[PDB]
Amino acid sequence: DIQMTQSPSTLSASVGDRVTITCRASQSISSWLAWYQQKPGKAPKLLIYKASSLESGVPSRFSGSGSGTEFTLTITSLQPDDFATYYCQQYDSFSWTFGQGTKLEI
Amino acid sequence: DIQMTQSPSTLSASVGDRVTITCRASQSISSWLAWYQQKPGKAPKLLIYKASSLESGVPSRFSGSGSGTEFTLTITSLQPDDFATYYCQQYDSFSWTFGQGTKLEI
Amino acid sequence: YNLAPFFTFKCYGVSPTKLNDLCFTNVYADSFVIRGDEVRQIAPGQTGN
Amino acid sequence: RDISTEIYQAGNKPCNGVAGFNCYFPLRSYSFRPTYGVGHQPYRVVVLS
Amino acid sequence: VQLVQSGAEVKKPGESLKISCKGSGYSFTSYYWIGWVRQMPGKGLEWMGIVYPDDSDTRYSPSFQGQVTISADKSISTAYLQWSSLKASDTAMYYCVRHPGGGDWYFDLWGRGTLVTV
Amino acid sequence: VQLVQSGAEVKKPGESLKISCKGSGYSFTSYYWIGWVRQMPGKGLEWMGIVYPDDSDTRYSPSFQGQVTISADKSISTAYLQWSSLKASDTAMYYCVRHPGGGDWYFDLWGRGTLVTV
Repeated sequence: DIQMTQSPSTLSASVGDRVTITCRASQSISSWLAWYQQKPGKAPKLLIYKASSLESGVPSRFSGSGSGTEFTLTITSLQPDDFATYYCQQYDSFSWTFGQGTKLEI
Repeated sequence: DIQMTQSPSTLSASVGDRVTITCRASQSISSWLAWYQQKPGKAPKLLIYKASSLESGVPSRFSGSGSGTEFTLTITSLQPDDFATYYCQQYDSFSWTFGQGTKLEI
Repeated sequence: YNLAPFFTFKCYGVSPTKLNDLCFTNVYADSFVIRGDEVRQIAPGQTGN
Repeated sequence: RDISTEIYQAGNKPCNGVAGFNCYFPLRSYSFRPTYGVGHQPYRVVVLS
Repeated sequence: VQLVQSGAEVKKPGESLKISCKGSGYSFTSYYWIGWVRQMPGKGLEWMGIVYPDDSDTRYSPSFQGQVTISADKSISTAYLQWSSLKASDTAMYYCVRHPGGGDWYFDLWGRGTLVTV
Repeated sequence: VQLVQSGAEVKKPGESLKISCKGSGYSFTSYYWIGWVRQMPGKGLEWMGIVYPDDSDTRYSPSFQGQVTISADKSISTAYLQWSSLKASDTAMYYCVRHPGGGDWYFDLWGRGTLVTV
């Protein structure tokens, strides 16, 4: 059971800022992390798969990077809808595990 | 084909009486007998399966017993619901056959 | 290999290079003319008019 | 184990990524799909030597 | 969780006819054996046949073998009883039935019935 | 290309709980792994299990294995999450999720959600 730690637990940044979120793995995964947008009371929507490519319907402002244990999710310019919970999950091996989640505030 | 003979052809009894319909098979059929009840103008209703186990939604007063050639369907107390034709169907072997039937009457 | 500048030579069950090394029991050549976008339709298990 | 990615220079003339006639990439994708038949469905092979 | 059967059809002898029954309210319809049982008016129940909708496998009774044609379509979960050249004796109620698999071959569900009149 | 889940419902402890997810808008529905994810109130997502509708193969997380039973009705393109012995810990909102094939094991499609409170 690969363990994911997502830092920071909560982040507050002004609109238009660049925000970075770190997902750390207990053991190395070969670029098999996925990033999801969950708005309050909503279904998580896939942004990023393979930690590099982004899902259709996701603007280019959202981006991802990293490999191995360390992965990063970055927004260059924030938007009102952008602020919400973010999740990272490994799919390198089964018994898939999610991150705790990062709540984004203005 | 296994032949089911059902006795008696017509039986008349009052409400609250106890009746014991009998069904006999040409060959031994273990406990693979089903007892059905059909009201006139209505589809038959499964009452007994495995020759002793009542179908769900059927009054508990119905009971079945016997194995091999002899099979007994016993009703402790009769009601107007109980007054309908009764059939015995063997499902031990293919080419399934039904008994001639018993016309339970007031 | 001298037929047209950019011919599409697509072999199923064999290799383009290996054809000269093989013996064939029965050979049939089927010739027709189609639109270019419909060329991909000429393949095993494809959908098109 | 061969991990060569160089273009196969089948022709005597050079094939440096030209991908023309007698010039082609060595590795081809399986393109597995569940719709394929059992023969074409993927099989995982472990060889214990 | 019950079977819906088509309305009564009246035809003169010598005409082809097909009677349809579709189960509804229960899952895995194609994996339940669906049968036809004939009851002559004022007579005992007679099992006609059974069909497996998933693979269209039929096991007719010897009495009705070579005469009825029971088939099924899993797309609409509907079992069809096709009778060709209706004879005079072919004037009886037809019940669509469902019975479970395994050792439990008893007809737990019965259709309302069709008044086929010839 | 959506997954419609059963309506959110409230049940007392000890009852049998069944949640239905039907997939629409994409062909070959039986060939897509369909799974369930649990979100506790004020908690992160927890993957629970997946099923292959064609062959009914099931995979479970170690925590949820045995506790849950996940099934697939391929005939009606549906997946069911079945819980026995509902308890207070069994209070969360559940997502029906779809997997792409091959080596991509993220959840590309998510259902609207099914809150269950005990």
